[PDB]
Amino acid sequence: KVFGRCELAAAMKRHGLDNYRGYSLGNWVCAAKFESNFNTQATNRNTDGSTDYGILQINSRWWCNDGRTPGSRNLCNIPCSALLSSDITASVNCAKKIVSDGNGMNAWVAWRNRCKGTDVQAWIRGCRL
Repeated sequence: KVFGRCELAAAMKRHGLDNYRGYSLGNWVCAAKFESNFNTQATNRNTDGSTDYGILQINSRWWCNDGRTPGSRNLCNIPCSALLSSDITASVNCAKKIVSDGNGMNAWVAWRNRCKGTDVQAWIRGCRL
């Protein structure tokens, strides 16, 4: 799914990420754009041997089973391609879980240093929710 500005976040709010663990929805609409720039299918090789899957670029290294990974943990107990599905609840529902181990949103590199330190509201301005 080619996700537009308006389209991704209207769902991330109906995906139950709005102010989840306090992180405002704009963190979710920015980090989605810096990990995958709203691409639901983009999957990238990690150098250590795992792969990044899902529009939230969720790393198969321990989160999911992609079947090409010795030393993978699947805490999210889903096959890695689910994260690729046109439905955001595949990605968003283990996104909560990643924040659900209490290590913040510092899990992601793109929010980590490219999405922090900014106006949060600026992704969600002029789009109705």
